Amino acid sequence: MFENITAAPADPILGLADLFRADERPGKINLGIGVYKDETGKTPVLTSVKKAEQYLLENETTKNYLGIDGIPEFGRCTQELLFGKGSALINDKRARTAQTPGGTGALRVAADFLAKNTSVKRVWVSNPSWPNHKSVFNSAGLEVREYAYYDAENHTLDFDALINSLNEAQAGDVVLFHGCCHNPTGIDPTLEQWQTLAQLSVEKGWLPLFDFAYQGFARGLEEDAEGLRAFAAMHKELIVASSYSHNFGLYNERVGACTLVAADSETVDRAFSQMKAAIRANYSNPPAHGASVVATILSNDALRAIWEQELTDMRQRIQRMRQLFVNTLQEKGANRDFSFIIKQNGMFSFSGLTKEQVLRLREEFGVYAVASGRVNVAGMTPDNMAPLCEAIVAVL
Amino acid sequence: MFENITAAPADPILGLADLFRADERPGKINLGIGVYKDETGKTPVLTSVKKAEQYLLENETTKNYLGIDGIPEFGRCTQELLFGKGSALINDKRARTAQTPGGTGALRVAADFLAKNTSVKRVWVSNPSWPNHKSVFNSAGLEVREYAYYDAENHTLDFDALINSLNEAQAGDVVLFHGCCHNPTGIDPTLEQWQTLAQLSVEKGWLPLFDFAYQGFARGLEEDAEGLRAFAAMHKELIVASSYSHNFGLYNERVGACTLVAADSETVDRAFSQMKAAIRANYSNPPAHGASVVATILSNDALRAIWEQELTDMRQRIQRMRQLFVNTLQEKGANRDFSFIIKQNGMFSFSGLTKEQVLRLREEFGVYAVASGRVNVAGMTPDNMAPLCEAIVAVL
Ligand SMILES: Cc1ncc(COP(=O)(O)O)c(CN)c1O
Ligand SMILES: Cc1ncc(COP(=O)(O)O)c(CN)c1O
Ligand SMILES: O=C(O)CCC(=O)C(=O)O
Ligand SMILES: O=C(O)CCC(=O)C(=O)O
Repeated sequence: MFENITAAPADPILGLADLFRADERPGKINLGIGVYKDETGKTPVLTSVKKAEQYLLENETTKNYLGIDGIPEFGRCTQELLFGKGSALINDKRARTAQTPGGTGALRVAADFLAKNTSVKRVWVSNPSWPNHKSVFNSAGLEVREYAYYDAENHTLDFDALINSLNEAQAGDVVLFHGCCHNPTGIDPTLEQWQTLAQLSVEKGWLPLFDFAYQGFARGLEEDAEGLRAFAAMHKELIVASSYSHNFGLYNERVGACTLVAADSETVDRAFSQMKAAIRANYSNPPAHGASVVATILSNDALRAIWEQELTDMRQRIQRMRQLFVNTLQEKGANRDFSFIIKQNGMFSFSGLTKEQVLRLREEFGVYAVASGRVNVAGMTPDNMAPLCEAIVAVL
Repeated sequence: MFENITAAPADPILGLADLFRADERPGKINLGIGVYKDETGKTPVLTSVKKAEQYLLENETTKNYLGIDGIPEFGRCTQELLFGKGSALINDKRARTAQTPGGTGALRVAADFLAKNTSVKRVWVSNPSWPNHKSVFNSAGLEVREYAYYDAENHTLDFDALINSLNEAQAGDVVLFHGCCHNPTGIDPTLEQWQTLAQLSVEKGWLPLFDFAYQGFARGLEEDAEGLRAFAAMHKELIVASSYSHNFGLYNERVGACTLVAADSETVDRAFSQMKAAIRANYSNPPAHGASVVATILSNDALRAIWEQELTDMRQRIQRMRQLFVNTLQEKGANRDFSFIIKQNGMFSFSGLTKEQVLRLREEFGVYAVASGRVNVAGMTPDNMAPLCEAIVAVL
């Protein structure tokens, strides 16, 4: 049966890792990683996470199954984190959260729910987006279309081409919005633009799906949800899929959630049971550890405190490196204005380099970036900053 | 879009739980659970698990992502656990394991890989079987067909009708075999019968898919795999989906594996990359905690030692209760021979009770069973043994 199964293409993001590890050159740099990396070059376990993991070690009495929607205050706490604490959505009981294996697992869970319980046939995702988006939606048997977004010339969001491609895009189509720290461009709508997209979204009849994977990495935990919150103000129905893998350093524990808001209570409950049904045939019920650690930190004011500073330090380290990258570049001879690097959010940026410049940097130097020119600013440390910039300058 | 979404039916297994919790009667009993329960009535955390969870608390330096296939020695260790240590399958490098979110996550992962990379259109499952089987295969777009298995008259495996229904069942159809502790009947093929099914399996051209959820709960960790191992002797290709949820008491950490054995190395590698691709669009990579605990136990001869005794105790507790349930029944005045309860394995048995006897038990008494008459023997304690049997005897 398996005789004539063909190989499957290497993942754009994942496969570069092997190439790196395995190239075993000297002062080599990996900017193709999708993970935060501190000044030393490692991805530690947040102190507050470690603290919550001792608390659970001492206090857990059973490892019995969670419900299909997981841990209730994990639920609550992400609802308030997304929609703010006094949200009508929460008071009116219009949203329901299911604990999922990561943000990817929430995307997929949203995908089978829509694919089997609704008339959606198509999901619009930006050009560019995170590659694994086309795949979770195609594996559910949904057509993924692309709207415009980024300007390769001006290094920006060109809103005009974005809104124009989102014309027609028929009523009852799913439009996917990255809520902040757009992977890969790091370019995000302004609060005027989000408001426009919200207004246009109810006029046109689209179903928005926020992919929220980096809350807290742009300008702060509440400011990063203004977007989601402008849309939630004007819609009846909405779907949010978030991941605690970046802001909690909880990557391999698979933590995320798929929130459903519906027009009213009765409906979010009718619709969430069919969401439960999808989970029940996908992985049955969610992994407890990481979401226990996430709910213990967010509910204890001391641990939440520490965590917020840990998030804050991660956010400012990345802001430090965006600044120092355009400066160290300007200094070493950079031929081009790279100041757009500072306008952008979260960990990633399109450096504005050619597929052939990117291979120049891998083959001749140690610099490893994704062939799209995406560089992860988290991998730059004040230590590798000068060699790296010298390599980028040598290929410009 | 969600306005006119319909309710989704209550799960056969899960929905009874609520009915119980919420009935708030006195000395009520719940045998409709699907989790082990010790003498006191609770589902503890195995000591060896807890020991391994401290070890990781101290030693984990990062929570960075796992590969898509998860932890290598988690992989290796389940390969030797399934196929024994000197297996040719292992030595020839014909098997590949991917760490999944539970046994259900391995079933579903098998289902999408087969559905999208193969010619399978159909998976044969026993009558009866675990209800969530029809659904993980149906959610991947596969036809599930049922073969015969159990004799309601004689409380056994009638092999003749099982083999006759598995006739025709076209070449390249997937057949699902429960490796031991057949849920719900507890009836399992003898090693002469497994050898028959193995022989007939290569004559006919079926693709066997073993669901292995309870290894070690029948007669012992290797004896429970002779079956799988007789089929693995004679096949080129085979798929095993196993779960560490019952034998490690690691239910809510989602621990399980999807092993793929192909005719040779190169094909298991070609095929496994498409299995990796299946995962990569489902939940992206697996939850580290529970399978770190299972790799650390199984690799440390001291902790593995303790763990094996803990499994042995759970096994003998269940064997104790099967004996004492038919005894206490004979003594309390049981009108019927229930000796067959002792022939069966692992936590479940069909008590041989009517839907209307099972509702007498719930409505009148505190006894809660699944409407199929499935009772979970782990839910019986020497303490509730007499009131329970008194109720069963009252409805006989
Ligand atoms: C835009 C986007 N959406 C979802 C995810 C998934 O997150 P997770 O690893 O938590 O599944 C990522 C992470 N890579 C992402 O970048
Ligand atoms: C036959 C069978 N297969 C799979 C499973 C599921 O295992 P898990 O809970 O690890 O998904 C069970 C028990 N739930 C089962 O009885
Ligand atoms: O490594 C992973 O599993 C996903 C990370 C990623 O694709 C990214 O952040 O770009
Ligand atoms: O997967 C679960 O949560 C329950 C499994 C079960 O009820 C059973 O095996 O009978």
